[PDB]
Amino acid sequence: GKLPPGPSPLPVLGNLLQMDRKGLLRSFLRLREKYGDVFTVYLGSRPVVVLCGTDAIREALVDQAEAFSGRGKIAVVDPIFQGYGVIFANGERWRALRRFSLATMRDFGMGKRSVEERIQEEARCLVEELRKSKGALLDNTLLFHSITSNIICSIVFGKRFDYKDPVFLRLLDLFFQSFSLISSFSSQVFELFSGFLKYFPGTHRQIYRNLQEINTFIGQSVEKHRATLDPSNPRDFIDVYLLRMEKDKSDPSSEFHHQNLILTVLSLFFAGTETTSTTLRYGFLLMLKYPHVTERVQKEIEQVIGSHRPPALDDRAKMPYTDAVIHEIQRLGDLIPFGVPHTVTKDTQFRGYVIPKNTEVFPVLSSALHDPRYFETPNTFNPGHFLDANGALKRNEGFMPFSLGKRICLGEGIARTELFLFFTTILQNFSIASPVPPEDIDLTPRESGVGNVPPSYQIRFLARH
Ligand code: HEM
Ligand SMILES: OC[C@H]1O[C@H](O[C@H]2[C@H](O)[C@@H](O)[C@H](OCCCCCC3CCCCC3)O[C@@H]2CO)[C@H](O)[C@@H](O)[C@@H]1O
Ligand SMILES: OC[C@H]1O[C@@](CO)(O[C@H]2O[C@H](CO)[C@@H](O)[C@H](O)[C@H]2O)[C@@H](O)[C@@H]1O
Ligand SMILES: *C(=O)Cc1ccc(C(C)(C)C)cc1
Repeated sequence: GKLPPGPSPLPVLGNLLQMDRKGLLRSFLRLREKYGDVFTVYLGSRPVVVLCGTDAIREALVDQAEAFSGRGKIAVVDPIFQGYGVIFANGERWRALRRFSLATMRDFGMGKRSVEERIQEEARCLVEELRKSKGALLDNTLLFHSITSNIICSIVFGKRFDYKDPVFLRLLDLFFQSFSLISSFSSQVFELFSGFLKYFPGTHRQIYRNLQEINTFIGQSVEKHRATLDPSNPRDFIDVYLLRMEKDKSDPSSEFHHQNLILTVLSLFFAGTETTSTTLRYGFLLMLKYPHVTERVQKEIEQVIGSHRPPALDDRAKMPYTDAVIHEIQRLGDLIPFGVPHTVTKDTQFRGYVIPKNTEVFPVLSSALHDPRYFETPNTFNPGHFLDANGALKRNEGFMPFSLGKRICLGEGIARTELFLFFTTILQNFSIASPVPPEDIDLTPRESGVGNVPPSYQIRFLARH
């Protein structure tokens, strides 16, 4: 019962504790080189198994899906962490989230328009909004944040907001705008001894100002909903949930309920949506750099959709190249380098070694996204990574931006639809330009850490007509 090959732990300080993305990337390439695709690294009295590349990951997530279906444990004591962390600490709860979203999506087509439809509409308002700029230089960051969020809003709150609407413009900041944290060793030391640091450790100071403001909007939205709830005609996710806890009314569990709800929506709302908004953004940075490929995309749109018909989810199958560009964008955007960690639910043999129950495993997705065994030019934008001999779309075995297995992204589908419609629509209507020349656009992600996010950039949308 030996774990896989690995380096030597350093006691309670950290052999490699505190390294930065670049330093670790260097360390990671070495470890993988020293031990292979499956190695063990030791941290704070615990071993985490690291899976590298297409094969190792697939052997784990897919060939032994259940064994690896455990989600990384989260152990801390706080107020905020306790109440919420618990709600989703269990693996069963995660399943419950899926089980509800799929069934609800199936049985309750809520509001005279399907998902693909609400996205075709949002794109339509985007094209309407993009003209209101009249060819100026703006930052897609907020726009792309708006459109992708509106979708989650529609499906959950039963409506979409207008890009200028304050209730929306402000909610967008609550979730997506970054807050700088200012501290100094001096101040930190003072806080620790007399700081009541146990009370506002790290980021709590900031979150609570958003958390309270958010818990408010939801809380009051749930309320406006519950009062107009036609039990024969639900309108959105919230109604369909209200109808469920109408039995549990006359109990104080409602406070527990409402809280259950808030995170689910935020977790659903921000992590998926933010990732999608970033993917789009990154997508257009690429589009600027490689104008050649941007043209083909446009030319193809023209041969299948034309200049007037709004693009639909059915064109994706008749547009192999544009679909290939979107795969590449996801492969290179690579927003989740290490990927959410797993925990193996039982004593699991793996390539001969033995990973004990609850041994946290890291499926490094980036190592697959860039896996040389599966991509001709692993670090170069190349739509050919996904096109067969006859210019048709072949699947690449190493393409897993949404991870794999039982634990795959609950929004993988809804996301890819957003990506294709938003992309083809924008490009069917507008032409893109930037101050920077393509050959000087740097794609290198600003990498504060824990995720790839592209550098800021201006962009110009020109209506072809
Ligand atoms: C757009 C690009 C997106 C990417 C690259 C992405 C990626 C991922 C990854 C890597 C995971 C976890 C993988 C694992 O547990 O092994 C995940 C899980 C999840 N994602 Fe996303 N996601 C995206 C969009 C979205 C969207 C739009 C939503 C909307 C709700 C969403 C909601 C979720 C949820 C609910 C899970 C839970 C996984 C589980 O059930 O255990 N994601 N996603
Ligand atoms: O058995 C095959 C059937 O299922 C597919 O439709 C699924 C699709 O998988 C898909 O359209 C959807 O699954 C999505 C489940 C998770 C919800 C996605 C997001 C919705 C918004 C909030 C966040 C989650 O549910 C549909 C109905 O269950 C096929 O596309 C259908 O044509 C077919 O009837
Ligand atoms: O995330 C995997 C998921 O996407 C789908 C979409 O059909 O995979 C297929 O479709 C893609 C988009 O065009 C291609 O990569 C390819 O045609 C195919 O693998 C799902 O079937 C799958 O579960
Ligand atoms: C974008 O998808 C970032 C992201 C990935 C995964 C998650 C979960 C798995 C829900 C914590 C959040 C945000």
